[PDB]
Amino acid sequence: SGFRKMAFPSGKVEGCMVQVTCGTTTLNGLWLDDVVYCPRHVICTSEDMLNPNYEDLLIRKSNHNFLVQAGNVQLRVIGHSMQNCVLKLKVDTANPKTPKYKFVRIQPGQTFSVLACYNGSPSGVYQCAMRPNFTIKGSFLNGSCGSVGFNIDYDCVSFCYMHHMELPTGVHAGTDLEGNFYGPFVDRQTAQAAGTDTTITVNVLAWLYAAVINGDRWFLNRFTTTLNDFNLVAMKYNYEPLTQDHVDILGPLSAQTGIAVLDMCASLKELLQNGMNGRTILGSALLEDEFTPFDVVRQCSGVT
Amino acid sequence: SGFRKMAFPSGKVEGCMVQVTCGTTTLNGLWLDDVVYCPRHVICTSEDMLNPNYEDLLIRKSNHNFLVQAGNVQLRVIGHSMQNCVLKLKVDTANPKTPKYKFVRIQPGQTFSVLACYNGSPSGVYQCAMRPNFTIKGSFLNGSCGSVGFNIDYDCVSFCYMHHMELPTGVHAGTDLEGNFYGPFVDRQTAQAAGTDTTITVNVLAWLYAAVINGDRWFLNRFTTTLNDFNLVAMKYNYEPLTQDHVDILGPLSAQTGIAVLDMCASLKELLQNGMNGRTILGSALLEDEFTPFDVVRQCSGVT
Ligand SMILES: NC(=O)[C@H]1CCC[C@H]1c1ccsc1
Ligand SMILES: NC(=O)[C@H]1CCC[C@H]1c1ccsc1
Repeated sequence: SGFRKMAFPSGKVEGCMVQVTCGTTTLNGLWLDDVVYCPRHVICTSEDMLNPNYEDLLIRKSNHNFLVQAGNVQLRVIGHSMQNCVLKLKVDTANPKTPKYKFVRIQPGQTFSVLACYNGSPSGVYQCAMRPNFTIKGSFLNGSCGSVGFNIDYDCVSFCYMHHMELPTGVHAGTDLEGNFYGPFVDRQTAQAAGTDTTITVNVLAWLYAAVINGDRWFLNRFTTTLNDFNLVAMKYNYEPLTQDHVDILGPLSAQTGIAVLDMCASLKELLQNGMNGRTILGSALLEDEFTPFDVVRQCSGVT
Repeated sequence: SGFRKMAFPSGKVEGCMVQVTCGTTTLNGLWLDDVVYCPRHVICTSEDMLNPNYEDLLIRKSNHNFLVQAGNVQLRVIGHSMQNCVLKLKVDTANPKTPKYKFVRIQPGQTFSVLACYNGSPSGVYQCAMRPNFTIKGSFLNGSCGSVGFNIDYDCVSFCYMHHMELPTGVHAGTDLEGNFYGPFVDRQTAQAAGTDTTITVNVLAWLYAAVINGDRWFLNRFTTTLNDFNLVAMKYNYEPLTQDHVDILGPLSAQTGIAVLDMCASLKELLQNGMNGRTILGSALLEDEFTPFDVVRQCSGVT
């Protein structure tokens, strides 16, 4: 029992973190097989960052300009290429700690673990969600760029995020491991406002199922609703619209608890309309939206 | 920027987790050097757990009754002893993945990382605090016993917690790695009520400093208070009394922010007396007490 914001064990990703230095800029890279993946802004001075021409900046860079250190042993760079917003540095040695891995572009609402890193060294691990405005609410200081988000399925690490940038509003923007930004963000020091940070309704509902399973039931009411009626309420409160897809995904939590998805929607409707009246749910005084239905099943069943 | 409930990288502890089986009971052990540490209730049937005589149960057990598996390779047990509430199983092989490590008994209010495990396999990692009533608010299913709490100082893992028991109130009790329970808890299936779960005042104040550093300042007021005056308010709200020791520990956050500890105490006093009036601090609608002053400094400075 008990419900915790839980990250994946970070060991498999720890073994892939390296330091990448180009001139005076140091940040983190990800070493998988004989390739080190890092943000392309490694080649920039913070002066460059106001309006960088990455193609032009990269012409000036040779393999020997990319200093790659794994612990206290230097990797030899035999090749470099820009793919979108990442650099791929070919090294002469395959990372012996390379786990089974995939590159995946996640959808907004999807959760993952961040191994925050500085100078290629892990500092800590936390669970995130891709916000519907394609930002993440992270914890990243100068030097954290190239820190990666990931999921683990048994022994396979699915990398989904590489950290690139803090918006002037202190939220975080980054790419997949093909170097494509989530959302409309560019690797430039410029006016970039995030859109509306909507609540991930299916995640809140999953979290309400998790609460019921853990004995926090005070918020269960006598009411039901319809997808259309719920969705009017959700519009009002900047909640993501709930689809039949979301209802189907919540099926196993529905079955386990014996609470129909639409009944739980009516509980959420009352919580939105009435607030928690100074009460808590799984030790939160607001509605948590960074557990997926899959996250609730996994934590509540104990998958390793 | 941004502030996250952050766990230590779990890699170093992942390499120590093994499965221990005695008859029909399986749980987790911790393999350091040539010793596997596990909860002594590994020798119990859930029938035994109502009133176990561990000394008597252990007479019936030989080294070959303790099945210890690290991945898919069996460890040979050459010795067993009971120390307090843990078993120490001497194996013929030193864990090659043994990190630098210490056993430490933490004080209530101290934070640590839990690597939740099932059948010796890591499922996830989260940050905890030892509550002032010597319970932890964990996430532990059947099979999670022997999962361990730890801190890391650069390369040294300080193990502080081994998981033993869920109270009927769904909070968690356990031992240090010498097998001494935190608080008055015993490894028996019996009436055990936790005392008052007081709020860790010095941690809440550290978290308010973290909020100020991250731009969440709405709660800073024009008032100050005294230790004695604050402590009357803290008594009323089941907050731990604030000592000069706590004030000294908060010194560096005080210096960084230029907000005197007693001024911040007056901000906390108003928040206790007035509540947050539907507002949030670092994305929380209540006062977070599971960051230590050390945690705030580390996260806010980026220690690896
Ligand atoms: N907004 C930021 O993170 C800037 C401060 C440090 C990195 C730099 C940047 C800008 C666009 S990509 C990286
Ligand atoms: N309260 C509990 O956790 C019981 C259920 C499973 C383990 C068993 C126990 C009791 C005292 S120590 C371990």
